[PDB]
Amino acid sequence: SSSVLNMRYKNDKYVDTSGYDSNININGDVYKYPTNKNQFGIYNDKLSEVNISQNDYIIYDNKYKNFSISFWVRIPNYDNKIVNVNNEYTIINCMRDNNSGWKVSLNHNEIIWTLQDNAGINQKLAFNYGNANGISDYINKWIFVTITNDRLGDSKLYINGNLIDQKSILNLGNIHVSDNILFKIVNCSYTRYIGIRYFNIFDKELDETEIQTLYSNEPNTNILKDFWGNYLLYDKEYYLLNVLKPNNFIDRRKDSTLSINNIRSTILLANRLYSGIKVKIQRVNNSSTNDNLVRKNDQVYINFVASKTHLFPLYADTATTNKEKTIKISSSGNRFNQVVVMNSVGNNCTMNFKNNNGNNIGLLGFKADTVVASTWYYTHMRDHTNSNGCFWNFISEEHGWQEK
Amino acid sequence: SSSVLNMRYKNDKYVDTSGYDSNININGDVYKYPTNKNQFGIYNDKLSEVNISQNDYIIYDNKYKNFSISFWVRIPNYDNKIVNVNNEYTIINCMRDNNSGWKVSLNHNEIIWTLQDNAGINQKLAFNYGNANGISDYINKWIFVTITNDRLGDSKLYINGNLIDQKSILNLGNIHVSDNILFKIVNCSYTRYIGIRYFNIFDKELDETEIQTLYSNEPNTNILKDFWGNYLLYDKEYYLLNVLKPNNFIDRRKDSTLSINNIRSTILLANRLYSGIKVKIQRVNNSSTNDNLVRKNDQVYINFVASKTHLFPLYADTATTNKEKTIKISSSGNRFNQVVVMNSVGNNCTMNFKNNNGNNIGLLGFKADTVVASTWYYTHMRDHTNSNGCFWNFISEEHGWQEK
Ligand SMILES: CC(=O)N[C@H]1[C@H](O[C@@H]2[C@H](O)[C@@H](O)[C@H](O[C@H]3[C@H](O)[C@@H](O)[C@H](O)O[C@@H]3CO)O[C@@H]2CO)O[C@H](CO)[C@H](O)[C@@H]1O[C@@H]1O[C@H](CO)[C@H](O)[C@H](O[C@]2(C(=O)O)C[C@H](O)[C@@H](NC(C)=O)[C@H]([C@H](O)[C@H](O)CO)O2)[C@H]1O
Repeated sequence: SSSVLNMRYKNDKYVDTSGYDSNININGDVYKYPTNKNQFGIYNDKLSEVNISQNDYIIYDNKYKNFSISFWVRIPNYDNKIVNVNNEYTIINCMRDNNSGWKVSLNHNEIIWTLQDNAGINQKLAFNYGNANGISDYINKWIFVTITNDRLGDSKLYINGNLIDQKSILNLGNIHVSDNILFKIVNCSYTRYIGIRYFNIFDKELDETEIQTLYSNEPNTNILKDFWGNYLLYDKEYYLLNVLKPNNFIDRRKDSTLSINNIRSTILLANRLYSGIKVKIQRVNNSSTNDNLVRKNDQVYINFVASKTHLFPLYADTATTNKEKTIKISSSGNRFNQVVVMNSVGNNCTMNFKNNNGNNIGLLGFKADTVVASTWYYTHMRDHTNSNGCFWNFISEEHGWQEK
Repeated sequence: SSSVLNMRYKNDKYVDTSGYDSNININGDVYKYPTNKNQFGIYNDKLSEVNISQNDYIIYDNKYKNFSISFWVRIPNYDNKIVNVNNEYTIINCMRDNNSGWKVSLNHNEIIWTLQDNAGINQKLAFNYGNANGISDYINKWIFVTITNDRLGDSKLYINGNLIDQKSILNLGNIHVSDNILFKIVNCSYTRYIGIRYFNIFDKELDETEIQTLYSNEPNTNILKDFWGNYLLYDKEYYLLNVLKPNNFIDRRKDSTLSINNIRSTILLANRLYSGIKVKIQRVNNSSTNDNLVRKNDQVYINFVASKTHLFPLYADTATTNKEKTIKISSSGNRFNQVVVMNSVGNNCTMNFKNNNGNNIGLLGFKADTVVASTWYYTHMRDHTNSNGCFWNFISEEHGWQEK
């Protein structure tokens, strides 16, 4: 375990599942993601806060004891102009009237951790991810934050399992944190919201191996992710990003094939995300028990989004003596006796075209300028890297990311 | 073998070893590193140039043929004041009077690649490493740069084998590079020098695999590296950095043990490097090569520098029940029948204390606030990370990095 606080959703509210049974209360309007109620949004244009009343005996008051904090945060930039201001605002507050304890704050494209003792001596850690230069891994995406505190060593800041910033806290004396942890946007100039999920406190300094274990497990790997790090959904319009060609987008040709030799236009240095064809994912075998979540090894149809309500199947043209099979839009609504098997490697999604007789056509990818299904990828994967042409992200249009 | 230009040192000059017999001319005062002549230094306070007259065959003049550039660069910041100006200056120029071709340029903590066609259309790739926040892997260090160009897709900038920037060059037409590659610091507003080594042009778009191979193999993998990325040397004074404890330095206690609970002071956010004890390395038995280069599996003595005259052996105190053996300074010059076996994982150095009888005492490391030899590390290594207590860098005091 090591966890002395596990914030999780149960029975239309948030509860502590660590065993220390800390009390969690919602005040005002707190958004719950319908598809993952572990995820909550907080606003600053209303009353909107989560207050954890910590178990009296977990409340950190010490000079020597090690502790760690982990959570995921989602920071929308909207138009990217509203956020472009040098001002620091608190999102998670665990500091007493003494100003002893810790807090998580934000700035323009920045996450900040502050730890301060009873004497007003502090240490601050920062991650500055900056503006989207091509494709951003951070803006409007779930970001896994982990702060580990060694009282005889340094405080270390991790982002998505990677060590970013570490500074000595050997100078820090007795730290007494607030009885309350307040999830609220305080002193933000503009109106916005922030996403929080899987907030944890641990009674030790986590090592890299334990941090990477939390990073992969907490999201639930069995369910595929969209671009933003949310659960991939059936019956939902998505743009396509090829992870090996982040500057390219998919367009329809007149012969009903798909081109990938289209360059994304830039807003400053940021690639446009809402470019090229939109697709919807559909279950092969429907039911009532079935939710809208896309899981590993689910058999689906990839539907091209046409003029309006109209949806045409994507299929691999197998009538060729060349190994790569051209992807075509079926005008007739014929599936050509094919299914697509969904799978993933982290946030990268794969689409394996198979005939209904169970034979492999190949993974969705590209050959020169054309989108194809190819078996080449099975034996030519590049390990522990996003530079594989069979890796795709699904981008849903959202108010959090504006290209208006 | 896709190399069409390979700049290496032979017979008191630089020559093309690719076999395409391009000419390399040294004009004026160009510094050659005595320990690695393949590395050269370029000044802007006087005449300092390397000029490659490319063989007419290798001169790039095409709109479809893929190509890659690779080289290491070393950029000192001195006392981090004179370099703090927004001023883009050229270091490598392959631009025709047409302003067609490519060039490498620098700004404050920045490396820039520019590619331009005959019609003035250009694309720029940038790497901004910024100021030292604790420890910098970039400032006054050998940085491996790799640019690959797909005329049907992206130009890609790699730093130390990692993809940093990629942008479409698909809209670029005929590119005609100049006949000459000029290594010279041009339009830098301040006086400085720049290190270069292992310049290559390739006649294809290298993949991540080939870039990773050049990164590890170009500098001799059998020779250990100092903090800057130069070869580690015998009979040379070094400060110590523990890689797991970058904010800490090693001092001597009055009892002759070594403390690691000493915190580096900062200039802005940059840790001091010239703190704590000085060590020198000495061969147990002299080398047949006639070198001062520290190699993998070399048996050495590590000597504490009390003063320039007075050197004292480091030994592991084996007169204890503890598994970890406290490192001590031998006042009497007694080495207690021990040697140190040097090895490396990339730029990380390991020091294995052993008895002359062949028994292992343990890798140099720490247990809480005390430097130790410990066999624990043998069976408790974390793979694919610098987060190991038995990983060390050796910092030589140099004018390129000032802390004054
Ligand atoms: C946790 C620890 O002390 N590990 C020792 C190891 O201890 C053994 C068991 O693992 C202990 O549980 C047990 O505890 C008993 C006490 O000894 C006893 O007094 C008490 O009465 O009862 C306890 C419960 O029974 O003791 C046994 C003894 O065998 O013993 C080994 C030797 O075999 C090591 O000493 C080990 O400590 C590690 O020592 C190495 C050097 O040998 C090194 O100093 C380690 O320190 C680092 C590291 O390099 O990995 C330093 C890092 O900063 C630190 N943190 C991070 C984030 O990396 C890591 C830790 O691994 C991390 O804090 C937790 O994963 O340690 C040092 O840990």
